[PDB]
Formats: sequence, C-alpha cells, structure tokens
Amino acid sequence: XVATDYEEIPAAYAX
Amino acid sequence: TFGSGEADCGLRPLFEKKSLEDKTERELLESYIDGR
Amino acid sequence: IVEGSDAEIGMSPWQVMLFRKSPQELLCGASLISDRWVLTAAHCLLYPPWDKNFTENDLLVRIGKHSRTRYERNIEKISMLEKIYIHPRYNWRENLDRDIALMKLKKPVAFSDYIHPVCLPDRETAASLLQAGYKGRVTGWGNLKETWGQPSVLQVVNLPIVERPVCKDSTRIRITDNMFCAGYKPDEGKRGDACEGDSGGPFVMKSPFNNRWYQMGIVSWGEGCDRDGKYGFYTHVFRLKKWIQKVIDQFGE
Ligand SMILES: *[C@@H]1O[C@H](CO)[C@@H](O)[C@H](O)C1NC(C)=O
Repeated sequence: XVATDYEEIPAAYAX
Repeated sequence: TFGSGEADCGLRPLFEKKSLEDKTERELLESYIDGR
Repeated sequence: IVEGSDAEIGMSPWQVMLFRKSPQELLCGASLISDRWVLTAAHCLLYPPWDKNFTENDLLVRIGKHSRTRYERNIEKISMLEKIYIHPRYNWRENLDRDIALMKLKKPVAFSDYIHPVCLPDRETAASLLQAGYKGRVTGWGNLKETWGQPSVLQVVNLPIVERPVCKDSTRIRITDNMFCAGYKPDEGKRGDACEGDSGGPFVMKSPFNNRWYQMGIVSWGEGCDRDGKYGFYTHVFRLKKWIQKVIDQFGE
C-alpha cells in the first residue's frame, strides 16, 4: 500500500 | 520449501547455471564492501 | 517501480503475478519458493478498511512472465489456488505488522528457464547480509510514478538498506522489529522506489559466499512513492521464518 488493458487469457484457466 | 529454500534454490537457469552475470548484479556485490 | 529499468529475460524467475479473475486485473507481486508454494503480503488479500477480502477462487497466479499485459503463449504458466494462509497476528488495524501470507497452488508447477524458486534466508545469511548500506533488489509491474504510467515489461531497481533510526525518524507510523526500510537518502542523488502494483513482491539479495539469491523482504508499504526523506517498508522474512516453516510442515509442502 501507498499511503497518499490485459490480453485475455484462455477460457480454461478459470475453472 | 522450508528456508535455505530448495536444493536448487536461488540459482538462475539463464545466469548462475551458465556462469553469466546480469547487467547490474555487481552493484550489489560491490556494496557488501565488495562481493565474492 | 520508480526510477527502475527493464529487467532482462529470466532475471527473476521466482517473480509471480497475482491476478484478479474478474475484472481481469493485476493485483500485486508475489514469489515462488517451491513447486507448490507462493509467498506475498497479507494486505494483498485482506484489508477491511478498504473492504478488501479475497478468496482462493477469486484469484489466479501467473508465473514465468515478462510482459505486463500479454498472455505469454508457451512461456508463462497459470495456476489456481488451493488455500490461502495469513499470519494470525497480521496487524491491519494499525501498522501492517506481520504483513505476510502463503498460498498453496492447486498443482505443482514445473521449473523451466523462466520459472525457478528463490531461497529463504537462514539465521546466518540474515545476519551477514541485512546491514545498513548493503543493497538489495526490488522487482515488479507497478506504477512508474506517484501520480503519472504503467510499464510494458518487468522493472527492476537496486536499493540500499537504511539504519533503523533513520527509518523511525521518517514517519509517524509505529515501526516494529518485523520490518525494515530501504532507499537512498536525499543527499545521495540516486533515486528509486516501489510504488502502487509492486506490493507483495520480493526484496532479494545475492550471497557472496555461495552465489545464491535469497529473499530477505516483501514490499509492504510506503507514504507516496519516491519522495525525498521517505523510504519503502518491507516485511522481515527471516523473523517470520518460523511461521512459514510451521505452515508448510503442517499442510504439505
Ligand atoms: C474474509 O472472507 C472470509 C470468507 O470467504 C471470512 O470468513 C473472513 O472473516 C474474512 N475477513 C474479514 C471480513 O476480515
């Protein structure tokens, strides 16, 4: 903690 | 697993294992009042 | 990482990416310490003040990465979590003392040129390397600036350990023995720090006696990023080694 677009993954990985 | 890691722990396949150094490791070494 | 550089390929093969299922997002850094165990900061998973409480099923682990947003086909390995363990005395109520957690993978991961575990320190290693002025190395995909942006590949920065008193004198938060601080002093004219996104990643050192890499710290907190007179704080792995040992010994390995 500081006190002040991802390529899709393959359908399996989830579950 | 349990401390001191694994038999092979902490030795990188692309550097230690082939005797290559990464671009900044020496900075570290030199800081320990001069590495191995 | 603020004021760091692009890592080289295979430079931190124990670097892990904690990844949010949905929305799909980068949650925090982490480290691979065996074929089935990952180490991170408790606060990456639990922080009631912000309503943060993740579960096994909520996350994914990505290992062997380099690129921040791409899915590295044939290079990266993705695993699912079997169980999460937070230290019983982790203190999120006040100072984040004991910010550490272990995650058991669903199935062991295989090692490769890009995936390899780091070692955990022994008392002697700790004693010999954890001294003010010695440098250690931080890695991660976190932000590049306090307000900026986000990097393309893994970033790296080398930082020196700081004398406890200076650490204490830089903040109002109360410091414990389970923590240490690191960064350059204002005079020093050399910068660098961890930032948002870096949390839970590894602070490592290389042993000059046996050539191995040891993880001495976990990125824990800071007040802003890279400010002058300020320092990053890290969980002191060795002082928590027993809890690690215990958990691994009792729930497999
Ligand atoms: C996180 O969420 C859990 C179950 O999935 C709990 O049982 C637990 O008490 C928790 N954290 C609390 C809110 O601090």
